[PDB]
Amino acid sequence: NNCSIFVGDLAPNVTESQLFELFINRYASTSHAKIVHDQVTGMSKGYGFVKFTNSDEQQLALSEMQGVFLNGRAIKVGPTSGMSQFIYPVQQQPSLNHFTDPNNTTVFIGGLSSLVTEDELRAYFQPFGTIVYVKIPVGKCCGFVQYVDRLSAEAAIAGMQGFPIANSRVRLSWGRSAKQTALLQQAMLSNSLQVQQQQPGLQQPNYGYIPSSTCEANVSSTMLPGCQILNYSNPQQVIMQGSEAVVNSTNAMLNRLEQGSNGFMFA
Amino acid sequence: ALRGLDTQFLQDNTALVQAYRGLDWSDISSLTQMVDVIEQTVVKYGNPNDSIKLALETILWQILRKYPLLFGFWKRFATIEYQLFGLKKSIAVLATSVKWFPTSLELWCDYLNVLCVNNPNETDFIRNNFEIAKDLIGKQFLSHPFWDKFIEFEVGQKNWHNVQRIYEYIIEVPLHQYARFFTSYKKFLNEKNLKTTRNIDIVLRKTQTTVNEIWQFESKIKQPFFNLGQVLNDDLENWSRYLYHENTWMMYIKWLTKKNISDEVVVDIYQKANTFLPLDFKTLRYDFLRFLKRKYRSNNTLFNNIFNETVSRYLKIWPNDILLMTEYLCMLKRHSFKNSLDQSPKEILEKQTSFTKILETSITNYINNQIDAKVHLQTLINDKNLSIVVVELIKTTWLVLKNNMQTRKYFNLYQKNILIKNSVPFWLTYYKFEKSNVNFTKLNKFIRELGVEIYLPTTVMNDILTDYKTFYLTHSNIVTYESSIIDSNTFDPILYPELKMSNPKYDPVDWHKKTEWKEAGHIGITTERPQISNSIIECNSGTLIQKPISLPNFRNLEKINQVKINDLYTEEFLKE
Amino acid sequence: DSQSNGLLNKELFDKVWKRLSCKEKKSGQEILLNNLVQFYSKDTVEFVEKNIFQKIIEFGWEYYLQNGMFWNCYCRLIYFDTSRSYLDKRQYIVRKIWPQIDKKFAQSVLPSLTEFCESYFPEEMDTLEEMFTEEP
Repeated sequence: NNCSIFVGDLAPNVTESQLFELFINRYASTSHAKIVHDQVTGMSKGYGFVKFTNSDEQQLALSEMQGVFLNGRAIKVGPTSGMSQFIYPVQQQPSLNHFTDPNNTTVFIGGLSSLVTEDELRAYFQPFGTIVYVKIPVGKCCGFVQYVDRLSAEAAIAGMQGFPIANSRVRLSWGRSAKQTALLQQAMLSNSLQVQQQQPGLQQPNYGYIPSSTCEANVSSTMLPGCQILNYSNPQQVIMQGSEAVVNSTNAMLNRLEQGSNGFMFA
Repeated sequence: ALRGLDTQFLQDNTALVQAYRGLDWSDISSLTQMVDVIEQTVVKYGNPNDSIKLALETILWQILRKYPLLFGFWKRFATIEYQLFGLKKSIAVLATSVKWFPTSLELWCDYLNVLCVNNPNETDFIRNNFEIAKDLIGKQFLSHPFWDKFIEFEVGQKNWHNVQRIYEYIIEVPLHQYARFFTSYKKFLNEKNLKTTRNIDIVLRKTQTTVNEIWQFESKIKQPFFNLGQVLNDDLENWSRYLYHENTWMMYIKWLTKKNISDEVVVDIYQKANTFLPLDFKTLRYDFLRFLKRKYRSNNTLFNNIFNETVSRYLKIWPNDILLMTEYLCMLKRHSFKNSLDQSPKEILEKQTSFTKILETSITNYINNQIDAKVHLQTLINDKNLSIVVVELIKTTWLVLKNNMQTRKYFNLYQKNILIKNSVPFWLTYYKFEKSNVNFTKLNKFIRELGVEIYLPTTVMNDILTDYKTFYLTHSNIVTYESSIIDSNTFDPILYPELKMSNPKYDPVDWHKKTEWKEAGHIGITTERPQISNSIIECNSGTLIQKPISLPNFRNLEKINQVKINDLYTEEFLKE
Repeated sequence: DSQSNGLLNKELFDKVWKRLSCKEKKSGQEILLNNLVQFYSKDTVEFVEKNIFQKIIEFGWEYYLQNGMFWNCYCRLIYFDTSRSYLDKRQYIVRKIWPQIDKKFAQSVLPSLTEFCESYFPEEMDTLEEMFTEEP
């Protein structure tokens, strides 16, 4: 619930530790407490906020601290939050499946003919973005393509939909990883919870990375914003983006054409 | 797959055969079939095979138990208990046992006598030699065991010096030098013995396997290689494999190749690694193929048959591979039909025409579903690896025989096939052929069909479009370019290879009911959003003031909370 | 055969040769070597092999002699001719190219030339193997 109480008219010799001792551990459990001090002087202005988890304990603390002796003066611990037309919109949650997760960047591919390999399936989904693994289940005619970016997954689904691989139309949707699929199979065999977990984020902001950018290959980088600074390596580590990237990619694609004209690789 | 359930079923069958207290020939046959299935499905270590060998020896099946000892020795090289059981057996045998008891022991002298726990095998061989009246063979067996670093080296030397009372000190200086060398080797290996014995304990962790102590012992054996590192490294590799590890096998193969060893033992070790390790590795098979391609210059008779057997063993387990078919075609074109430059050109042209006719007949028989068991090419061609055979046929036809109309006839014949219409090297070879010619109409017919009917991977399509943007800007002019521009499909070969890089499908030229309006803000999940039909957001108020605006027409106002999800992941993968 | 001149123009070939003379400072060296061999004629392939490749053989620069992709592009230039037969260009490539390259410089050429020899010259594999073997 996180009920907030606003203590006011406090004394000057009352720090955040004394307010946390007077708020928490007295028939309640205050989650946070912060006294609003001055911006440049450092002295307290006499006001402070205390946010607790339960609303009943915060209401009991506000009813018990109404007029209590706080450093020689009153506490005034009445609540701050909790007929206008304008109210903020409130929403429920979609219970966190693998469709309604905005951080879910792995695409479930199906409808295969049990004939495509892993390197060839990497070669289908390589220029859409950087990639981490292309492993597929055996005998299940399906697979998993996990990117790093979500816009790369959007481009992959918007381009690769309706594309027949080996005379067999593709089915693109969302899905979890292999460990989460094993956890869902273990929780669905007994049918107790069958709860999923959200995919972890990127610990944003990230100034250096540019989305939907691939690089296969000393480095004197100027770190200019028009170019690229950092990138994810192709398996995996973090590489500094050099200037001789399009040259190495051109040499790599010419080598790929030379080795694919003969039959040394099918991808 | 479940080895524990198979071991429990074998133990239950053995308990039923022991509780039946009779012959139970059907139960004995079922137990033998279960033991054979467990030996074929698992590694069949000596600790689990000892009870099976004791049951086979008690059932008067020594002719079948002697054959199982070789399989138990090949399954576990560090099985000294199985070697001791085989040396204790075959004693009450026919007149060839004097040729069989030593030959079963000396074969263990090069496999398990280099270990620290081989003190009992030498004592069993000396006890077997003590039954005969040959004192020279016993003296040679005592001199051979005293020169090796064993556990009871001093006790064995004292027993060899006190037992042979007539030949105690015949050669004292050489036996003393051999005993001193064995004591120095034991004092050098005592550090690895204390590092391995004080850590080997079954606690279901890395200490029971002792990979660190085995790696340190392998590094110490690779460092102190004083002309005896081969057998010591083999014993260390057997002790590390007994306690599936591809890294230790690769390190042992590198140590055997660096020590300049013979090709026969290396090929036997490669065959044992291909047989004993499970499939889906794809790490040592290519290294073995490269070693065979390197050693084909030394020998050509056995190496070609070994490469054919390796290709037959690899294509039966990895059917979707494509480099193995290229290696097999290269080996068939190098070994079978060889023609140097010093020979006559007529015989070389006849050999090339015969190879092209054989490839064309193999492709026509595989297209017509007609097999020939006498030819290996009828069997080894798979439907995944048929297009690479077509590419080799096109290459041998056009780059050797020098015919254009025949090559275009093969192109018109083998483009309507179902299996090879969506293959990379066939269409890339057609692209290189049309690049070799000066024409551009077939090139534009190829790159216009490159996203419509010719379905290729996106990286390959990007490479073809980038190579066409490289080639066309350097070998064409505006006179050819302006005649190629058509307005039916807005096709322009300068700009059209740039837009087709992102998406594989691309059309050149009722919106609210399509599959793009519905999943615009979020992909994967479809929804029918409400909109206004007579929207006035585009008309300026200078035109909307001219007449009063009608009522807003509404649609999709009954789906403001309803959303549907095409859940394929649960229905096709979880619930099957 | 209605073949217009590409990179081998008087205002274009000098700009390519001014970049190819650096050998360590300017990247994109093999891109030109793979894109100067896309003519496939009788006299134009001779022209390309006379202007740059014979000149690299005459000067003997270290960077192009060390790299095997240079000799791979040079063999691809001759082997995809549209006027010669198979036996004459095969004898040309085997006899008058492979003894010309250095034996101690083959450590970086053999991973690039072995792929070309496995590609197009199957019976010429053991001949090239006996020329680059471990013993004299």
